[PDB]
Amino acid sequence: APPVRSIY
Amino acid sequence: YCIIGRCDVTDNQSEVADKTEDYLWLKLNQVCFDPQDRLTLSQFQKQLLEDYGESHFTVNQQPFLYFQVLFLTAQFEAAVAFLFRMERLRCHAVHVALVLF
Repeated sequence: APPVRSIY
Repeated sequence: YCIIGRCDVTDNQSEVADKTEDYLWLKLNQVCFDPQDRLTLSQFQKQLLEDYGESHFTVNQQPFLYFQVLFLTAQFEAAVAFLFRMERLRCHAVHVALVLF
């Protein structure tokens, strides 16, 4: 369950 | 502990690794080379795009996120073709292909 929120 | 011991590969430690780069980094510190609780680059690289393809990593309509996932896992051809389809990033995908060429 890896996140899809890019480091911003 | 399991970054030092490369254990509990299934547990994504989502409490601390909430970003995508934190996941990649969490796993590349867990990959192994030559049977239980063990992950290798081939499994990880295939496991990522086969099960969680573009669809999973492009729902936020952010293309580079997926590209970084493929490129930082040595899957250069996938990342090149993928990024070559974005009509706004054709230029960039051709050249990253030339460099690899």
